Amino acid sequence: DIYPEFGTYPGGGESPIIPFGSEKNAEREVIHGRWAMLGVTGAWAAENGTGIPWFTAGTLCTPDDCTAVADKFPGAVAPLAPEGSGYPSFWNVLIIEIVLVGAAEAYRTGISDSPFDDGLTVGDVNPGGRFDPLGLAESGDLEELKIKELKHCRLSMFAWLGCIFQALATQEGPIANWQSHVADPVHSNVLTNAAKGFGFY
Amino acid sequence: ADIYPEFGTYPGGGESPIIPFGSEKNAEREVIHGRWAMLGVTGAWAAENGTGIPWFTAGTLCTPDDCTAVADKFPGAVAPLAPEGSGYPSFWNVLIIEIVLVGAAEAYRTGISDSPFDDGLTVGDVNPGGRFDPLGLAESGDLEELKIKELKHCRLSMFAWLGCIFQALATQEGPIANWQSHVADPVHSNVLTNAAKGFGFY
Amino acid sequence: DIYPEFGTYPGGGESPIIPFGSEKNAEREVIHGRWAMLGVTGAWAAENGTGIPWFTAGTLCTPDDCTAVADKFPGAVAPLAPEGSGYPSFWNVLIIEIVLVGAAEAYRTGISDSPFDDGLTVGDVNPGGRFDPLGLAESGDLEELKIKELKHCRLSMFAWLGCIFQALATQEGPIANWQSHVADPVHSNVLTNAAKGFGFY
Amino acid sequence: DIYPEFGTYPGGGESPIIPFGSEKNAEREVIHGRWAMLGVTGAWAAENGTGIPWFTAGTLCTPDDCTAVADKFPGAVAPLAPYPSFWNVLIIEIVLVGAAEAYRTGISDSPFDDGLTVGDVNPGGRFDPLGLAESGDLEELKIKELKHCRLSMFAWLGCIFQALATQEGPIANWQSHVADPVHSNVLTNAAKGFGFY
Ligand code: CLA
Ligand SMILES: CC1=C[C@H](O)CC(C)(C)[C@H]1/C=C/C(C)=C/C=C/C(C)=C/C=C/C=C(C)/C=C/C=C(\C)CCC1=C(C)C[C@H](O)CC1(C)C
Repeated sequence: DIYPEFGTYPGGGESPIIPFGSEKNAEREVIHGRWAMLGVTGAWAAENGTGIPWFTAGTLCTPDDCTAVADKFPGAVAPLAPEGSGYPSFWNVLIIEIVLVGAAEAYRTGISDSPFDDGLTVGDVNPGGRFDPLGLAESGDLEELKIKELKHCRLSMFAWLGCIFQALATQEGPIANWQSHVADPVHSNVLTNAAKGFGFY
Repeated sequence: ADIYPEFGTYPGGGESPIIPFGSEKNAEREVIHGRWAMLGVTGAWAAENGTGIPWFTAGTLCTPDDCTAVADKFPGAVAPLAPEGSGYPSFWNVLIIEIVLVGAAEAYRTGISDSPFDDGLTVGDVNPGGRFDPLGLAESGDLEELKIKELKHCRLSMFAWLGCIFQALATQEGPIANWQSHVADPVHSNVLTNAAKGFGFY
Repeated sequence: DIYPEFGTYPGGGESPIIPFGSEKNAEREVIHGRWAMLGVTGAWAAENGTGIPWFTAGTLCTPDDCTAVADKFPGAVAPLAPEGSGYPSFWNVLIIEIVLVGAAEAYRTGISDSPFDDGLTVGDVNPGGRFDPLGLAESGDLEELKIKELKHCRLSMFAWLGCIFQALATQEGPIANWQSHVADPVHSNVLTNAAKGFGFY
Repeated sequence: DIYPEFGTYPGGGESPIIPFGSEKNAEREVIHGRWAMLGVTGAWAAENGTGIPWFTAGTLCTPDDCTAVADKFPGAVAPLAPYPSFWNVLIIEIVLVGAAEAYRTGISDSPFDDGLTVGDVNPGGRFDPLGLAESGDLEELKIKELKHCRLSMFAWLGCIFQALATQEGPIANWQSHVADPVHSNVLTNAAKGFGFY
């Protein structure tokens, strides 16, 4: 069987708990899943390569002294911008991000006409043609690849929700919590931290 | 639509992408919730401009034991609210009058209690159009357009009240105080710098 | 004029605030209510009998030590544990609890075939084929008595939600809070607690 | 998919390794495993109740006397001893077990004669008192018992093996393994050399 975990994909079946009234939700959760996938991975990798929590990473790059993020990346012996130049600038990064992500979102969602000329209908979260340089979808199964991605989508969104509530409970960070739970499983869990009071009680 | 350009839409204008419109009672609830929110956000706006007390702390000034503090709080007042010598707006006094007046108005708004007026005023209609609009602004103005204006103000003010309650929970400083801090230096005074400070808990 | 209150029962009428959802919700609210009945009664009785909150009561039986719960039951002729060996140890109780409850839930919902084969159908709101040994309510106005328990379900669920929320607010316990209210409501209240700050502000 | 594990069940399909042509060993696997499941189960139960290993539990009893078990059981309302003597329990054990064997294999007459053929490993006519044999389909339930039978025979083999390597006891080996699985296993005990090297 395909998708036998719990419930069924939006493409086929009905939610056990929700009515699934609106068909905008399907692609919404695809996009949300993909973003979460990149977010969870980011939180996984940053705290490994740098040791900082993902939720306090924002404090390193601020409109004054954004140079803290420079050279934080593993390997990458050259910093983001040279030391002493002070060019890692929150506003410069923010403007570059605003223009790039805003243009990408406008192209995806039809706020602006697509720059390309080859199909790419607005609102489809599986474009394929331009977004498969390797040609893995035509070689593989399209439907089961889409199901795998969905499983990853929902798994990563649930992992992100876990990351934020772990951040709120323990105030430490995802990987450090994972390592504490691995080291002493009985003595590092949610009920253990509840016995400590979650840091406020 | 042409008239409603906001992200969402008005009930009857169409259907919302998220949580589409169900029962009409939901639309009545939205309008009334808006109306009370407009009143609430305006009160939280004007009171601490007049005297500086955040709305989430203004409750405790009046207490069953002592309620003198609420008297003479309104700026510009010619005299005390009740005798200067012995202010008599006691919390119980306030309650006993207000529960009766508000309960009456509510039951008479919804018609669970027989209407006093019986002027053709039909309960369960957000726009009574009777004595409530003596100016009859709706009669001169265009009623569809004006309904859209009312709902836009409803949603804006309900969102503003949500902002007021969450700002109270994060910064516990006060709405206009948060405004003045942000206008003072928005770059270094906003939600994310308060997050860096930790919202007062972390 | 049965159920002449704010709302209506799932069988007749429609939900005033929330969309009625599905039949799955209609069967599920009752089960949540039965569990909330048991939970609220357990919190009430454990606190009257022991004096320590239901929430903190989870720290009494830890993997390292479960002997604290040995002599907590009021009016017990002897402690359940021998007091001297600490035989519970949280592991026997955990394992037998998970097997018994998991089996019971599996048989309730037909995850596994029912063993009685007494004609009972899985997923029924009120099976009653062997869940009414006394028969006092089976014979005579069954529909009304379902309304009775329905009203108790919604109450116990609301009471549990209030229990968890004011546990969060005050961190003292439900009936400690109830005694504080009853002794002098006017100076010991939710709004008084908010003005002083529940545990914060 | 009934029994997707490696191999096949004796009733159908030739084994993947050891060919055979005798139904006697097909009978014998299931009885050897049943005896194992009782042995391995008692391994935990005893070792957890008394806190001693099963192989020293054997020599806990002496020919001269067997009083160590008195009040050794967990939660015993009264100790089994008030004659805590080995031979007293031995003659009764060997007689009861011997009779059971004779009755199950056909050396002596069956006491019930309820149609239980000694050749049959599944005389459910008098056995399965709950009646799960007829409550559910018998074939799958044969497989379930067999799987457990093989599981517990391998667990007994491994139990006795660990007994010989570490002598610390199966569940004590379990606790040591789950405590630090990286540096507590067969290969780190072989790095110590099982005590003999
Ligand atoms: C209590 C207030 C309230 C009520 C009853 C409604 C009701 C309605 N709105 Mg309106 N709306 C509100 C507030 C409200 N809205 C606000 C504040 C905004 C601005 C963000 C809007 C913006 C809006 C748009 C843009 C649209 C609607 C639409 C609708 C209809 C869709 C069905 C629905 O969502 O109902 C259920 C009612 C809800 C309020 C949804 C629940 C929201 C959840 C619970 C999140 C809220 C979190 C909460 C504030 C947490 C507080 C915690 C704090 C106390 C600590 C219905 C008539 C749609 C419509 O009519 O389309 C034809 C539509 O297009 N509304
Ligand atoms: C990497 C990085 C580094 C920096 O340090 C900081 C940083 C923040 C920038 C960060 C960047 C992160 C990013 C870009 C993240 C993007 C995240 C996103 C899109 C998250 C979405 C999260 C979604 C959630 C929770 C869903 C909850 C919904 C649930 C359970 C309902 C489930 C439900 C339904 C629907 C149907 C069933 O039948 C029944 C049930 C009830 C089960």
